[PDB]
Amino acid sequence: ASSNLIKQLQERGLVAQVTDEEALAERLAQGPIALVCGFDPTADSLHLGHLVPLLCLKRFQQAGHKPVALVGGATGLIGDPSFKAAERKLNTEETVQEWVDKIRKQVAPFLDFDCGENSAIAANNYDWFGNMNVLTFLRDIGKHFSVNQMINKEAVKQRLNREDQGISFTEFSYNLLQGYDFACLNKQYGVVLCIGGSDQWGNITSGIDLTRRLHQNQVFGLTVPLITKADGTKFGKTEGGAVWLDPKKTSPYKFYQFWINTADADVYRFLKFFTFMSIEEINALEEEDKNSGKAPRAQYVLAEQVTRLVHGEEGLQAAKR
Amino acid sequence: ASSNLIKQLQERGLVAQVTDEEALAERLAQGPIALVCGFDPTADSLHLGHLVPLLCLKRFQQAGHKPVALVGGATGLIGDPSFKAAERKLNTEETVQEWVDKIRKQVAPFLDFDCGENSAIAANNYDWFGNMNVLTFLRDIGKHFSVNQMINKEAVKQRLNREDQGISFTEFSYNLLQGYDFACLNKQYGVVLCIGGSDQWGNITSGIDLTRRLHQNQVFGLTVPLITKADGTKFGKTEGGAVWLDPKKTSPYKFYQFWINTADADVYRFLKFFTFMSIEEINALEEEDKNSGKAPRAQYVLAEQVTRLVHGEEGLQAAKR
Ligand SMILES: N[C@@H](Cc1ccc(O)cc1)C(=O)O
Ligand SMILES: N[C@@H](Cc1ccc(O)cc1)C(=O)O
Repeated sequence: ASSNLIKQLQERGLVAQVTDEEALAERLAQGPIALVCGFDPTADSLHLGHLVPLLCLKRFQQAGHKPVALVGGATGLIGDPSFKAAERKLNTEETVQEWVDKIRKQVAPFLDFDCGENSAIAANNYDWFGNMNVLTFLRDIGKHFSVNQMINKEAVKQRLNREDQGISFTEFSYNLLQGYDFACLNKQYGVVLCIGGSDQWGNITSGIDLTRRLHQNQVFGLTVPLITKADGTKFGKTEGGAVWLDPKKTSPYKFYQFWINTADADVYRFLKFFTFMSIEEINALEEEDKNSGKAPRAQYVLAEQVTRLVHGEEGLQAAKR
Repeated sequence: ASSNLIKQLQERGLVAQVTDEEALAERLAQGPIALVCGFDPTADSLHLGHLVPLLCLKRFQQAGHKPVALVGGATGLIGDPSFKAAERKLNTEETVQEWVDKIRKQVAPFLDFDCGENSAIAANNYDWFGNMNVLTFLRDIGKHFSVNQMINKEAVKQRLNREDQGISFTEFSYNLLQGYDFACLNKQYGVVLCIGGSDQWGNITSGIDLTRRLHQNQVFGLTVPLITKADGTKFGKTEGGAVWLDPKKTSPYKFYQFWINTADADVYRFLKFFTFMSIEEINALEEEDKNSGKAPRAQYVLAEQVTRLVHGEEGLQAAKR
């Protein structure tokens, strides 16, 4: 009884929030849809913080849907303030342009760009913002945004009720750029769903509302949960900084080691978030570790699964030498 | 004892607010400065609501300063929300472009464009916003604006504490456009003072702050009072709408009639706001009307003075036929 995709992702604990779940589930049953997940070039590589949303894009593709991997060539020149305590550093056009190509190439191996009509599409919002006049933006896009609504958006609320956290007009405008990305992708590729990290709810719903206002099309949003560790410490954060997906920044060996170090309380949940093993197999593995008087083998399984996903068979082998 | 320009305008009741009056008065004594007053093309003509600021630009020129008359080819495509209850209507590029030339030509006769180094300059902010990329605006200008500060700006405060008054991102951004106009004019023409209507304080101070942030130059602002009538009704507002400065919209005859109709309680104050008669002469005229047992002749004087200023000798003559 293949209940449905949203339900199956829910079992994995991968659905934080979703707009009109009933309507989305029916839409998904109608046929393959185009969906999008965006990634901003805040560095020359993505890191573990972007992995769950990325693999989730792959889960949709495996269910027959078409993933659009958007790299923020323009949004990365603005900076997303969503649930951020401080103003992000402004990078130069030259540097972000370079980071954009690096990230695009890093994302490609994760998706299938050669499987028929549901083949993946790489997008860059610099295509439409890169040369958009400011008056056009303020009028054609800005007229549809209520500042009253924008200021009580949870993602930036804390930055407004400050005494230690302010927000520039630059980052405050980010919500309109991402909102228009949704409308623009709906118009050109028929994208009707946008998924993203948990801090992306307000940016996504702005896109839903603007697509309705501009094109009169109903689209949807779904956010994945922010990954947490039972010990309350920050996931993907180590003494040496982030765990990068780039083998030249974080070696496959070090990556494999990061996963081996997973706590017992997190490992089964992590198997669900980061791998494609069935729920049935993960539960059986949990039971197996419970009844064996052996070291749990879940950490080894997780490390093996994610390392291969991220660095392929070659990376997995480099992890043992 | 030519005390000083700010003082003399104060005697006329023409100074609503001024930034660092002491510092401005000393700067004015140093020599002729370039100053600016802007006008947005919200119609194909200016009206009585723009007259006081316009003549004030002329008062500065007569004191030896250089007036820059800025017409908002770009700002008129956005709309100033300052102390406005509702969102302004968005006009098309074609229409505003046309209104811009009409207004520029209407303003010219009021200023001297042929008197040496203090000759007037006509400016249009469409020159710098017309083709400015949105990313450039948001980054190079937007980074210097605190949204926390923008939202408690008096000019838009009421639009935020609503239940009957909201504000679009479009009009909320207007403050940055006008603020940059000041910085841009300071950089190219050395403009160090901006004057404007009373509702312009926050737009002007944003320009002062941004000029400091961008060019590290100290500039000043001065607003003229919003004209009021003793009977509490709206000045420049009639049954037929606005009193236009365009003779084809409001005939010189009708214009002269508007002034003749001035109430006794307003006429002496209006002589100060709208004419170049000395304060001494206006006071003597008030005394004369007080002691004559004749109809006051102040209304006739006012009508004659302003009609000539706005429509010249030809207009004045057309007012008697
Ligand atoms: N704002 C998203 C990335 C993103 C960028 C542009 C988009 O259109 C969508 C998503 C993030 O910070 O993860
Ligand atoms: N905002 C002013 C007009 C103006 C426009 C642009 C400026 O740079 C300055 C002033 C008004 O509404 O009267």
